[PDB]
Amino acid sequence: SKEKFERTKPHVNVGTIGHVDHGKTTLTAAITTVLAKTYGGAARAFNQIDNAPEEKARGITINTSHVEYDTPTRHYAHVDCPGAADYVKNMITGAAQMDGAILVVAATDGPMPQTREHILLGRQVGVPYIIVFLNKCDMVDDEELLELVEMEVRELLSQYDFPGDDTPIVRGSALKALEGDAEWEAKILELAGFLDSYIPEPERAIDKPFLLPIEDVFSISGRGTVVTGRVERGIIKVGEEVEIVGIKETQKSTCTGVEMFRKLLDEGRAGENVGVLLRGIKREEIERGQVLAKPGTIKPHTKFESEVYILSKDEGGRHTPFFKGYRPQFYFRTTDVTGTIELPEGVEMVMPGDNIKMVVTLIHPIAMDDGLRFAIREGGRTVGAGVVAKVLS
Amino acid sequence: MVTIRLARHGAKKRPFYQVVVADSRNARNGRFIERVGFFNPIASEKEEGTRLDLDRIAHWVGQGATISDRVAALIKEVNKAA
Amino acid sequence: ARYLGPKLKLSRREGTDLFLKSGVRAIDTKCKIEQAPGQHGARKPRLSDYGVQLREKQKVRRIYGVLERQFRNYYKEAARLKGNTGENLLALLEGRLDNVVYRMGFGATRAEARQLVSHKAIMVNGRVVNIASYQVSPNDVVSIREKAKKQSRVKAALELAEQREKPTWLEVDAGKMEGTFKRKPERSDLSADINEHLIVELYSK
Amino acid sequence: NIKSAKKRAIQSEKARKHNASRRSMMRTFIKKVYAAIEAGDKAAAQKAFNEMQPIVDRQAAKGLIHKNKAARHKANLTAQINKLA
Amino acid sequence: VTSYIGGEGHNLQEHSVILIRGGRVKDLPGVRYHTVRGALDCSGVKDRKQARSKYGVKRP
RNA sequence: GCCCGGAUAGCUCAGUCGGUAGAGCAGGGGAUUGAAAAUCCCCGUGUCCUUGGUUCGAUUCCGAGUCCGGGCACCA
RNA sequence: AAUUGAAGAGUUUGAUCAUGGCUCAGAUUGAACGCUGGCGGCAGGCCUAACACAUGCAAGUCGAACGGUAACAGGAAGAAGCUUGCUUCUUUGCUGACGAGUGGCGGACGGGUGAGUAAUGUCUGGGAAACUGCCUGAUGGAGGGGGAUAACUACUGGAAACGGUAGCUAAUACCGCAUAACGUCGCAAGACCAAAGAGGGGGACCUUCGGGCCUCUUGCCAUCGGAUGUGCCCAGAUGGGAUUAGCUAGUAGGUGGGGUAACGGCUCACCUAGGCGACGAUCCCUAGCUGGUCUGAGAGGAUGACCAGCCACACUGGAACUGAGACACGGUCCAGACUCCUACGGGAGGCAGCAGUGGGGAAUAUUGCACAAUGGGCGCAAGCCUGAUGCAGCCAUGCCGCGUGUAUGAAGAAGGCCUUCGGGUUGUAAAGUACUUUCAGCGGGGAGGAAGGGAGUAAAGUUAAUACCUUUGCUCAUUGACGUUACCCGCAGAAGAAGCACCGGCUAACUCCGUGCCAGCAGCCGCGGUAAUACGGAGGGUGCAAGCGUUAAUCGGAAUUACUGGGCGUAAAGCGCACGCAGGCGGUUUGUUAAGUCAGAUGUGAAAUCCCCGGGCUCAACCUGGGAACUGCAUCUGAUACUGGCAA
Ligand SMILES: Nc1nc2c(ncn2[C@@H]2O[C@H](COP(=O)(O)OP(=O)(O)OP(=O)(O)O)[C@@H](O)[C@H]2O)c(=O)[nH]1
Ligand SMILES: [Mg+2]
Ligand SMILES: [Mg+2]
Ligand SMILES: [Mg+2]
Ligand SMILES: [Mg+2]
Ligand SMILES: [Mg+2]
Ligand SMILES: [Mg+2]
Ligand SMILES: [Mg+2]
Ligand SMILES: [Mg+2]
Ligand SMILES: [Mg+2]
Ligand SMILES: [Mg+2]
Ligand SMILES: [Mg+2]
Ligand SMILES: [Mg+2]
Ligand SMILES: [Mg+2]
Ligand SMILES: [Mg+2]
Ligand SMILES: [Mg+2]
Ligand SMILES: [Mg+2]
Ligand SMILES: [Mg+2]
Ligand SMILES: [Mg+2]
Ligand SMILES: [Mg+2]
Ligand SMILES: [Mg+2]
Ligand SMILES: [Mg+2]
Ligand SMILES: [Mg+2]
Ligand SMILES: [Mg+2]
Ligand SMILES: [Mg+2]
Ligand SMILES: [Mg+2]
Ligand SMILES: [Mg+2]
Ligand SMILES: [Mg+2]
Ligand SMILES: [Mg+2]
Ligand SMILES: [Mg+2]
Ligand SMILES: [Mg+2]
Ligand SMILES: [Mg+2]
Ligand SMILES: [Mg+2]
Ligand SMILES: [Mg+2]
Ligand SMILES: [Mg+2]
Ligand SMILES: [Mg+2]
Ligand SMILES: [Mg+2]
Ligand SMILES: [Mg+2]
Ligand SMILES: [Mg+2]
Ligand SMILES: [Mg+2]
Ligand SMILES: [Mg+2]
Ligand SMILES: [Mg+2]
Ligand SMILES: [Mg+2]
Ligand SMILES: [Mg+2]
Ligand SMILES: [Mg+2]
Ligand SMILES: [Mg+2]
Ligand SMILES: [Mg+2]
Ligand SMILES: [Mg+2]
Ligand SMILES: [Mg+2]
Ligand SMILES: [Mg+2]
Ligand SMILES: [Mg+2]
Ligand SMILES: [Mg+2]
Ligand SMILES: [Mg+2]
Ligand SMILES: [Mg+2]
Ligand SMILES: [Mg+2]
Ligand SMILES: [Mg+2]
Ligand SMILES: [Mg+2]
Ligand SMILES: [Mg+2]
Ligand SMILES: [Mg+2]
Ligand SMILES: [Mg+2]
Ligand SMILES: [Mg+2]
Ligand SMILES: [Mg+2]
Ligand SMILES: [Mg+2]
Ligand SMILES: [Mg+2]
Ligand SMILES: [Mg+2]
Ligand SMILES: [Mg+2]
Ligand SMILES: [Mg+2]
Ligand SMILES: [Mg+2]
Ligand SMILES: [Mg+2]
Ligand SMILES: [Mg+2]
Ligand SMILES: [Mg+2]
Ligand SMILES: [Mg+2]
Ligand SMILES: [Mg+2]
Ligand SMILES: [Mg+2]
Ligand SMILES: [Mg+2]
Ligand SMILES: [Mg+2]
Ligand SMILES: [Mg+2]
Ligand SMILES: [Mg+2]
Ligand SMILES: [Mg+2]
Ligand SMILES: [Mg+2]
Ligand SMILES: [Mg+2]
Ligand SMILES: [Mg+2]
Ligand SMILES: [Mg+2]
Ligand SMILES: [Mg+2]
Ligand SMILES: [Mg+2]
Ligand SMILES: [Mg+2]
Ligand SMILES: [Mg+2]
Ligand SMILES: [Mg+2]
Ligand SMILES: [Mg+2]
Ligand SMILES: [Mg+2]
Ligand SMILES: [Mg+2]
Ligand SMILES: [Mg+2]
Ligand SMILES: [Mg+2]
Repeated sequence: SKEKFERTKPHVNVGTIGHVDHGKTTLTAAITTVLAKTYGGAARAFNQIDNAPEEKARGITINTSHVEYDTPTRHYAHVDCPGAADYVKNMITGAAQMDGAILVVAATDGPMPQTREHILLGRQVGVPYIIVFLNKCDMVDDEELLELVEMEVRELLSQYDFPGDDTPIVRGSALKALEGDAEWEAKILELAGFLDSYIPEPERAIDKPFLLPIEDVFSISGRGTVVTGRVERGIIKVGEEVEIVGIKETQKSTCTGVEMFRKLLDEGRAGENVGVLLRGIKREEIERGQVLAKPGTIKPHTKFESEVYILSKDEGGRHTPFFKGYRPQFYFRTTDVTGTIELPEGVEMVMPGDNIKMVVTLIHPIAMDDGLRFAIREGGRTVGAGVVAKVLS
Repeated sequence: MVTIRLARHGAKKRPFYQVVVADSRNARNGRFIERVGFFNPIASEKEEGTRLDLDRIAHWVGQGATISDRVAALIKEVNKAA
Repeated sequence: ARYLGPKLKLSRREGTDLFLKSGVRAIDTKCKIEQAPGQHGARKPRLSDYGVQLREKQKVRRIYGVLERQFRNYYKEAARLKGNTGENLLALLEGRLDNVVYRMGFGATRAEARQLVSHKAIMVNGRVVNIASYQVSPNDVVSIREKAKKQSRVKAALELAEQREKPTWLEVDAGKMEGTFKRKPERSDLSADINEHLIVELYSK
Repeated sequence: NIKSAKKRAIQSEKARKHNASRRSMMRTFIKKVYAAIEAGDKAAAQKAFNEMQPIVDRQAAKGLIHKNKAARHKANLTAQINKLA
Repeated sequence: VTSYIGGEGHNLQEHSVILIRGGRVKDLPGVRYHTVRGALDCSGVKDRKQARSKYGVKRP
């Protein structure tokens, strides 16, 4: 916290996606070192990304570790999700902010079970565009075998609603480009070109009132409690009133300071990932899941009508009916919450692969409006997405 | 150093300066030997406004004591024969 | 600050006319006066020593429009002052501006006189005053400014002052809506009904 | 420290070297008189006394020694000389 | 200490962090405190229209 | 953010390694009493913490939560 | 013009009167909590961990201390490019200014916090053996040289903090020499002791053209002063415990030497074996003290947040140094603990200054703006410094003011609630017609806080002088953080603006349903067992109302620790009974006596706070002028009945 971040170049929220032990932290670490040397960004290393006793004794990503690197045209803000079966909740918070993704497949193994589950989760939340990166290559010195894997990735995307053949499948090692090989360094500089060319400049909302869903809370020793998250809409100013709304109850506060990757900001606008400092609030009372709205706009609710689209075996969901009393997990913006379903009159059962309305009573109150969407999950697998119809409370 | 100076008493936005003889080291509203009238800059053309005992100033200044920037003006204000 | 509720209900609880709902009309006889405080008005009170003291205080409050925190501070002032404590209480209550404006005739009811004072209509010694509790010292000249003077909630109300007793201690011009508060109010002049003795008891303990 | 008025530290150190040199000098000329005292005439003590008498007053006027200290140091030491010798 | 839990129906079970005020009951021998309702984890009693400063309940 | 443990009728507890839930104490109904106790005659009075799956069938097999318990970390 | 003040009730019983606890009504708080919230004014806002701290920020300042024009910006003698005044550029204290660092003076104040401390402290009243910087009264002097020594080079050590060697240089830093006296010492004669120049301007004379010389300003050392300080000493007062009874060896006192600014076991050396203690030493626990605050009719009881005086402390323990003054909050040196840094050699730092953090907790705020005023530091001044302060935000946390319409309004409408179904009641409440526009919303006028400083101009002082300098009028240009200020005017229009306790008795206020010793209430007595005024809900009522209750806390009521003001035959309470030391108390007459006693006198009883009368915020809180008050305390002079001494 020292340098004022000057607002040059359009901000793009990027993140990696992939299977476990399949290239991801190494991919980001290579992007950090390569873009530092040629284009003249900040250095950093692979050690600073993933850290602590829990992510070393095993050697896996559990929390969402972020990076900020720059190119001539645009400015990027990377996110490394955990990619594993047990940590799928905190993966969704990183994936929700992401506009243009970097999928990671491997030329040795190929497609894996969670590579399918990641892409299935992304569309229901909000991932318009996606790029593939074959992160091994050099392990198999053969032209025929490597190109057979390229064919399999186009099938995954085209089956599950995407361009498929139009998506640029770049190839190359991360470990060779990390240390400094001239042929492999330039092949990741080519991926930087595809991030600019393929993914467009995302359209932000700088008009409708201020909102900020919290992905993860912090406690800076000196200043107080800080809350990170993408500014989903509107603008923030250092001094304005900020009514916290969500789980538990509803608190009043003021914005002490906005920052972007340990650098100051006056006007933190919509689209970019910023960490807002609060006035006289503790680490205990503020929870991961709540939202920072402008006073008077949004109101907390725990009962709502919604036209939910349940999925069948073809898309990816259930294969059996269910009566009232069913309690799955609802993923609104960032965090999950349980809720009992109440079906309408003249509706005995809910078959899979059907379009119906339903009143859902949540256990906690969460803020919502008419137009918002979510993705239901239960039993380590998806159920179906929907859209909010009417507020009831 | 003993000095004849204003103490500043009164309410917020409505001050009332107790002109007073105290040591320089001592605080604004600290100890003093004794007072010597008062000053008020928010009286207007009415009965009362400012006071200054001219006999006590001749005692302290005759012995040895400084007169502050504002109290120097109040000795000019009362005049000798004007 | 004020009661702002059913006014004529408060006259039935005490029984006597508190001058609340007086106005342009002379006498009410349009509320079942005396024998209907609430639902159970057919009931008759036994009334203890605390009761008789409390009902007297409660009556003198609602006549002048004063609340207990403000009223208790009026009592403490009377205890300090010399002479009879009872006659000093009523002297201070009469010394309010909203009460003096009511006695002048510039206001048909006391709530009208209170709001007429509040809305920058009442002037006194050339100074505009908005406070009902303004303690009016003797030898004053209360008056209405030319904006509020000769409007249609004053000339109608001033005709009621002809029917009224008209106190000795003050004078009214009734030409250019001008007033003259002459001296302080004496006990023997006003009241002649409401008890001062019982209120002095209640607060002494 | 976090101040540019640390000049007083290096000034006081530069002072106390200068101060303690003259301080010690004074109290050896005093001890030189006490060497004559015990077994000596009004001559060995007096010559030593007339050497320290000018130096102790010059110290007293400087402000290192406080002139009352000098007033003792002559008086209380002359009482040794005048009585015994 | 032992604290009397007022109202009809309560949230407490084994643990749960609760605010305690003073006030003997004059009924149970030894219980010399009252558990405050509304404060922290002991929530308000359901459907109490009259007297709701005691028992920590809001307006309808 | 993640690792673990805990939850069986109103309270205190057996139960199981797939066959449709028990024990004691309590409580309810009837006769007596103004009402109880005892005395006499009859009753489990259950969302096996909640909810889905593997099964013809699950407290007991496997997921996902609930609040609570304790443990380990990150620091715009 | 300065005191006009004292209430009771419930509760032992079948009932009574006692005794006696328990409970309640009232004030108040740095309060919290729960339910609710519109504004303005003035106050307040870590009581617990004196637990731990990231970040910024709280003390600097002068060229009027002298070299150096070390940097930077102007001018001026001269130079080089060429659009010969447009540009390149070396010297120059002649001005503006201004250094890593040497001096002068400040940092010891101002701020913060109560860990310790039960007497070293604090309070009140006296006292002799002291010093006191700048401020300032007075009397003299203010002589002339010396060496260094940082800057500044050089060569070097280091990651850094931070050096080292060898040279050169100035002074109001430092040291001797003359010169001294009412200063110092001695019985005297004597001996001895000090300093610094800077700053503006200028006629004659004098110029080696360095200036001498005059002159004003400031500035400088010696002494008797003054004031404010500060140090020390004694007397009384200043919490609880005897289930703490004997403590004390530099302990108590002397003589001598040392030491202290000063007296003194302050400290060594003998000498002497005393000093303290039932009018409580020692030991133990708890505690900053006071003005005051709260309460009380008062005597007292509680307390010592905020405002102010004193002490004590500054990460823990210790020590001294520099200074007039510290054994030093934001100095030094050691050790310790505990965080940071590192090139692993070694070095940093101290929030019980302001903000903020975590933590503890029932619980307490912004990492704001300003030197415009008020003092504070240095300054000739210009200014610069300031989390002292003055504002602003936050928080119903207090105290107080105004709001939330106002008249008329019968079909006594509708709907709710009760019922003897006749009707009553919610209720002139509501709906309508007549009428406002505090405060909020918007746009304009707009004070008072600002006294001074800057330039110029005439006169008076000052001098050789119409010059500078010092003073006084007198013109111009100005100086505001608060600030869309206080206040005023208009604009539109019922527009934006009410809860929450209680309702058996004490204690103001009733019925109906639901439940049936269950669920629950409660401050005491107590309510609930199928007709509940006490439980839960409903309508009605009562009291408070931007507050209301609940909890805790202190006094009060409690004459329930009783001095004023209680008791002890049987209610709690006469030792089982004597003798008796200290202690308390003492028949009666005449003296004296000044201790009690009283009477007067003097100084003191800090200011605020309190009480009385005034003045000012539109009013009140709030502020403020005067007086009384500060019930006392010490001495001085009397009275001499009563108390006491020594008497007869
Ligand atoms: N040889 C080679 N090895 C690779 C390459 N990319 C990744 N790896 C290996 O995979 C390891 C990195 O695994 P990650 O993908 O970071 O594991 P992760 O973070 O759990 O992955 P996610 O679950 O996607 O978050 C490294 O230890 C590499 O040895 C590559 O291009 N070449
Ligand atoms: Mg990873
Ligand atoms: Mg692995
Ligand atoms: Mg002050
Ligand atoms: Mg001064
Ligand atoms: Mg009020
Ligand atoms: Mg310095
Ligand atoms: Mg030394
Ligand atoms: Mg020696
Ligand atoms: Mg030596
Ligand atoms: Mg020696
Ligand atoms: Mg010196
Ligand atoms: Mg029966
Ligand atoms: Mg019956
Ligand atoms: Mg039983
Ligand atoms: Mg039974
Ligand atoms: Mg009794
Ligand atoms: Mg009885
Ligand atoms: Mg620090
Ligand atoms: Mg500063
Ligand atoms: Mg600064
Ligand atoms: Mg400086
Ligand atoms: Mg400077
Ligand atoms: Mg000097
Ligand atoms: Mg101090
Ligand atoms: Mg302060
Ligand atoms: Mg503080
Ligand atoms: Mg304080
Ligand atoms: Mg003396
Ligand atoms: Mg000095
Ligand atoms: Mg010389
Ligand atoms: Mg010289
Ligand atoms: Mg020489
Ligand atoms: Mg030499
Ligand atoms: Mg030489
Ligand atoms: Mg040499
Ligand atoms: Mg030389
Ligand atoms: Mg000198
Ligand atoms: Mg002498
Ligand atoms: Mg002599
Ligand atoms: Mg002589
Ligand atoms: Mg002589
Ligand atoms: Mg000299
Ligand atoms: Mg000077
Ligand atoms: Mg001078
Ligand atoms: Mg001098
Ligand atoms: Mg003895
Ligand atoms: Mg009393
Ligand atoms: Mg405090
Ligand atoms: Mg002292
Ligand atoms: Mg120390
Ligand atoms: Mg010294
Ligand atoms: Mg000290
Ligand atoms: Mg500090
Ligand atoms: Mg210091
Ligand atoms: Mg030292
Ligand atoms: Mg602080
Ligand atoms: Mg905090
Ligand atoms: Mg300034
Ligand atoms: Mg000065
Ligand atoms: Mg000066
Ligand atoms: Mg200047
Ligand atoms: Mg500073
Ligand atoms: Mg500041
Ligand atoms: Mg001034
Ligand atoms: Mg009740
Ligand atoms: Mg009933
Ligand atoms: Mg009730
Ligand atoms: Mg008493
Ligand atoms: Mg008794
Ligand atoms: Mg008796
Ligand atoms: Mg007996
Ligand atoms: Mg007895
Ligand atoms: Mg006996
Ligand atoms: Mg006895
Ligand atoms: Mg006996
Ligand atoms: Mg006897
Ligand atoms: Mg005896
Ligand atoms: Mg006797
Ligand atoms: Mg006698
Ligand atoms: Mg006599
Ligand atoms: Mg007397
Ligand atoms: Mg005094
Ligand atoms: Mg006083
Ligand atoms: Mg008063
Ligand atoms: Mg006064
Ligand atoms: Mg006064
Ligand atoms: Mg006076
Ligand atoms: Mg006395
Ligand atoms: Mg006396
Ligand atoms: Mg005589
Ligand atoms: Mg006599
Ligand atoms: Mg006698």
